[PDB]
Amino acid sequence: DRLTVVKQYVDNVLNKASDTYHGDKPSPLLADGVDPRTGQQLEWIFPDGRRAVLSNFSAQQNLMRVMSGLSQLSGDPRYQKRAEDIVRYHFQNYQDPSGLLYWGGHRFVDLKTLQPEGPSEKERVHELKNAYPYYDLMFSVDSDATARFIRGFWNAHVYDWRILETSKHGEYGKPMGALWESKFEQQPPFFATKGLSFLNAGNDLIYSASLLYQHQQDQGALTWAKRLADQYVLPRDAKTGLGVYQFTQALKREEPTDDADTHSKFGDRAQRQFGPEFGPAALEGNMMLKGRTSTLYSENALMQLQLGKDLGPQGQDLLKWTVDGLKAFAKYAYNDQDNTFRPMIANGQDLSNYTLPRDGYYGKKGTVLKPYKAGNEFLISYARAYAIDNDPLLWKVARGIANDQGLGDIGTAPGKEVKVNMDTTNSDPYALFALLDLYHASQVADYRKLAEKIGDNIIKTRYIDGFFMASPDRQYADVDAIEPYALLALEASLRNKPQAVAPFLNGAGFTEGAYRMDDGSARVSTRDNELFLLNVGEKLQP
Ligand SMILES: O=C(O)[C@H]1O[C@H](O[C@@H]2[C@H](O)[C@@H](O)[C@@H](O[C@@H]3[C@H](O)[C@@H](O)[C@@H](O[C@@H]4[C@H](O)[C@@H](O)[C@@H](O[C@@H]5[C@H](O)[C@@H](O)[C@H](O)O[C@@H]5C(=O)O)O[C@@H]4C(=O)O)O[C@@H]3C(=O)O)O[C@@H]2C(=O)O)[C@H](O)[C@@H](O)[C@H]1O
Repeated sequence: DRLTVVKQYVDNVLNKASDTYHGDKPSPLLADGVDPRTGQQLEWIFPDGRRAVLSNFSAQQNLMRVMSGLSQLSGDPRYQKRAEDIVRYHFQNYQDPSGLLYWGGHRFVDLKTLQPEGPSEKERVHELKNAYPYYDLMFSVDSDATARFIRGFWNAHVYDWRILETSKHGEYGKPMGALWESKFEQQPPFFATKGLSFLNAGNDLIYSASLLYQHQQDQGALTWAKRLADQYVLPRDAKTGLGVYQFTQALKREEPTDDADTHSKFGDRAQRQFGPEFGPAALEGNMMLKGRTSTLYSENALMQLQLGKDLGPQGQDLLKWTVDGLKAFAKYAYNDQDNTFRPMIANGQDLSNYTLPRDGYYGKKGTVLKPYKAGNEFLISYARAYAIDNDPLLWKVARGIANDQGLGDIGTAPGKEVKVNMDTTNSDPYALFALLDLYHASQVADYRKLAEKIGDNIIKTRYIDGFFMASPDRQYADVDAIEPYALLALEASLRNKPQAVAPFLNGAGFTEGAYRMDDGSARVSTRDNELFLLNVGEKLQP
């Protein structure tokens, strides 16, 4: 029984991931990772060998949504209460005077000492990339502290409000500037700036300001949310409609001397590595490569489709921008013969099977850029876009992904010649989410019946030792796993209470810094993502 499984799972998290380091006076905070076999919590190793237990609240915002949803569907308020208590504790102890939290890519809390940590000593800064925190919960606990965070986030990460120069990181302890009252002057596409306007952090700026508007009716927040979203639309290629991952280019401060030194101070990294053969259109924002296209055509799309709907009449432009881009990506990059996307430049250039002729930001010389399989995160974004605009081009991508993923044939159109694979072994929570989206818009029973099968596969093959794991051999389970989130969304659908579970935007957290190896050496740019990929007996490789 799915709801019973999720309740048992969250009970297990609150037992095994809890603060066991302060006797009978524990904090409410949780460890990000737990070995489900032993209960060992995942640790970060600092240069002197001190071990901290990783508690990064930005990497727990799927769990927070799971706990809220579990309380809604079960009627047991203890999970909502604990999620609220964790939020309250972070505002009480881990929010600096500027409003920023000790979370994100380069800050976390040590569950043993309850001190904020900074694992990247050259980077003791605030960083959110495709995080999408559960601000709805935070506002219900403390609306002023949540608003202070969102304003402080923009205050630290907007380097120049006149031109909307943004940055993926921000400093703590900054005084508040003019914020939404700042004067703005729109600049031409790909103006040169120091700050890096990557859309993974831009996603979090747009989303947070939109939630501040939703909760506090802050019209300045909404104006700048829409303006920042527009910054990623204005530079899109005039002919293809593709792009963009960023809307500025790196300000060239020094002449480069080595291809393999990719510091942004030497200028746009794509223009260095691709400029000689491809010309001026080779800019970082225009590189439609694996990963970048997930941030653009999945994470940004999920958030903007939901925001566009929420805004009603004044969200129509946002919906058009978002769907137009997904159409362009399908038209140029999708290969329906083998369910791949072509690596591309946004001017329409195909980079399939291109061999890199020099070292650079996008790979060593000799690297071959290959078409890459379209994963289930794109099944979600194409399903949701089709619900808004019933375009057969969008359906073709959804149908190709589902077929490639072993789900069968979702039909030539919703409900037309459906032949789904009810014996599928697929256990991907992303596929479950996408099938619920196809079902919600079409009301075709077979899509939810297939979603039930995926849910049963998730329980059968990923519910292991009381936790959810991507493989039975993984060393650590992630308490932010989205398997239980998909299961709750399925239960909410079956119970005719879809609003019981927060909309899935595919956010996640990460932690990055130097990590100490057993020989005492420093492994720079280590990520907790890497720790969660280890199997039993495996260690991080240099
Ligand atoms: O595998 C993937 O594709 C990867 O894609 C995303 O991540 C990419 C990239 O892979 C990440 O490494 C990261 O890169 C950022 C910059 O592009 C990179 O050059 C590096 O930048 C550092 C500093 O972070 C940056 O602030 C600049 O710093 C200046 C100076 O060098 C520094 O010493 C000084 O203190 O501050 C200066 C300044 O403020 O300008 O430039 C530095 C440099 O070396 O150039 O690191 C950046 C970073 O950590 O954000 O993010 C990329 C991204 O697209 O976000 C994806 O997020 C990954 O998950 C993965 O998929």
